[PDB]
Amino acid sequence: TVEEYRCISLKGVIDRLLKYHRYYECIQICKLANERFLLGYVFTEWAKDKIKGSPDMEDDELLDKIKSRLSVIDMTDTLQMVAVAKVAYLEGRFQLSRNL
Amino acid sequence: MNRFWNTKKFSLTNADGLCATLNEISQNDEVLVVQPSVLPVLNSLLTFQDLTQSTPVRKITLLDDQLSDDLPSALGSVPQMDLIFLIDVRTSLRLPPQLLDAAQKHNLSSLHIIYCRWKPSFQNTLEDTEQWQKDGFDLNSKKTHFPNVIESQLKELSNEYTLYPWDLLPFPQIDENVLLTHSLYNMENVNMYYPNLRSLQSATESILVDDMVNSLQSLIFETNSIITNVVSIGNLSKRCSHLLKKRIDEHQTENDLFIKGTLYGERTNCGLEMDLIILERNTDPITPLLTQLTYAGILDDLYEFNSGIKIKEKDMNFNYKEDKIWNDLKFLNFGSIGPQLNKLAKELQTQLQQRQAFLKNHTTLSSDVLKVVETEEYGSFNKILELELEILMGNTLNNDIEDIILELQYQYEVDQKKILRLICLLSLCKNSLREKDYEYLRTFMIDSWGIEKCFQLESLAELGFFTSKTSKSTRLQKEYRYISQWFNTVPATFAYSGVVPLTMRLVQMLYDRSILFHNYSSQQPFILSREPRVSQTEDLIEQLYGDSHAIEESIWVPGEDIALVVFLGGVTMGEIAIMKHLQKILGKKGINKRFIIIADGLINGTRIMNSIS
Repeated sequence: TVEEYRCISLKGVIDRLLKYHRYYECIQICKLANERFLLGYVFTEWAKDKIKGSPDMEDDELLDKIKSRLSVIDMTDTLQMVAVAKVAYLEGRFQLSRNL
Repeated sequence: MNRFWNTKKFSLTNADGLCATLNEISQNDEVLVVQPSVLPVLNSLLTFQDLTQSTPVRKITLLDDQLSDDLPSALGSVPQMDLIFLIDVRTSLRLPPQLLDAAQKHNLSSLHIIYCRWKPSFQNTLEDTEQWQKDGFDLNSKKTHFPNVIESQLKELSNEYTLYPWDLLPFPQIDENVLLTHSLYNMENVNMYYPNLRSLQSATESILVDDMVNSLQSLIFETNSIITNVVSIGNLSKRCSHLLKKRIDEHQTENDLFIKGTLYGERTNCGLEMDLIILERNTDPITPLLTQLTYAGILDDLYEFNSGIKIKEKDMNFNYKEDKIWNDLKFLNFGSIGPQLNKLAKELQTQLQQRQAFLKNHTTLSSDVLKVVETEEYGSFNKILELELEILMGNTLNNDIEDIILELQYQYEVDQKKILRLICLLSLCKNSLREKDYEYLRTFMIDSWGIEKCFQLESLAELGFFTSKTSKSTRLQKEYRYISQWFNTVPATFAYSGVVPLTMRLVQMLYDRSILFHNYSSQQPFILSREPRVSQTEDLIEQLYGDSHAIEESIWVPGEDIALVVFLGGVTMGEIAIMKHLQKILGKKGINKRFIIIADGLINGTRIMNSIS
């Protein structure tokens, strides 16, 4: 309802749906709500989950996908990928971490 | 300020920031310790009385090895609250060892230092209010940076690192129209463009251009301007323009590109133009060496101005914001000062005592200068003028030059610098010197002025000043007698031996090709163009520099006037005199513009000679 929506910010709503592995629905609320501040917060979570997901991938294709999905987003706030590079470095993938 | 460059308004911000920082240091009795190089700049901004009344500090000192012996005398005494050092680390990237040795020896229990930096406009007024706690700590600045910059070398003694970033932006001192940035000297008094060590030129040049770009970016973002046309001259200016464009296009915030769409934009414009003509001193080494004839020029080459605009021998200040007699006589010719002073003195007789004191001091100083011009190697001050005038038009003969160079070497006593400057001008005017005269001139030089002169004549023989007939850095490889035909430097002109500077005509040609119409012209794209353009003027500058790529014309926007003519490599103050004449004549002809001359530091002949030594 409208009153409950006042208690918690839009980020509280976006987190609840990012939790359950639905990365396309969220990115559509931000467009209609006319917001840009909370745009990259979805992308960073999606990239972290994708990197920490399928381990039997290939570096070149993974980087190609992770950089082609960045083309859609055109905004500079909370788009820090240092954490993404770190979590990539936290496991065996080192060349991909350096290339990111 | 706010699209209208109120230059004097820049002065208040620095003083306010410094006062706020000093008063927020501590509410006790303070003692100030100031670096020797930066102190003259501070004194030119804040007076001693205002400094004492505004903040409770009561003592100022100097960074010297004398303080080491005075550590038990001066540092041990006073110290009512603490010691606040002030340092400049914008260049040379090295803290002075004086504070390093004083910290461990005297064992200070509270270390607070002040370091200078340009205004960070990218901080955009603290970016609102951190976005209501960064929307739940969505953004943070902890460890999101390199551990330290430059000052990482300070990792000794205690943890008293209460650094304070005092801001600084350019402000005018010598005159209202012209600002000035001090980036041409280090703390060791070494020239930032002509260092006396021919092994590290490239890095020094890169550092100088980086600092100049940073200062220009600071000013541009402070004034909220949108550059539309760029006319780059030379090699280094190309890199400077490209770096400035990249840095502007990268670090700019939002809420202004939206304005960049509204203003200017596609299919429309709002008639706002700013120009950024850039030159390099190496392009025209013809006229930093001529003799000054204007009042401040004559007063400058005989008594060197320090970082502040003042002199050691006298006591009265030459600041323009409190006196009006100096305003109307600084740039006038020396000859037209006497009768003007006589009229000014006689008109007041019929007719407050501060004016009387000012006129008396000016009269005494003028009389002293006139007395010292003569009776001090009488005739030399004029003989050099006649010789320079004769050489510029060209009257050298076969082997007769060797007769006149030693004619005044010991008949009238003269300094080394005058002879070296004159011989450099001789070797540069003809664009080439044969291989049969160096064997005698160098021999006589090494004969008369020691053994180390060979090193000077070798090091100076590669920058282009001293070349022989038998990454180019844009030297000049054309005879000057030719340039006297395309251009009308030798006929309107003052501050020299009746010669128009080469930069003068270079900037003249960009807006009105009148003198170029009289000689070497059958057709031109225009006669009076408001916007700067360069076309059908390549071959003349192709031979003048050996490459048809020194000229660069850049349009940034897709589609009365403020022109920023920066000067990378110093300003010969005689050019400032002719700049006002250019502005007046252009305004008379129909094109109305305003010129702001950005300078990296006053440059002069003798001041160059000690540099390459």
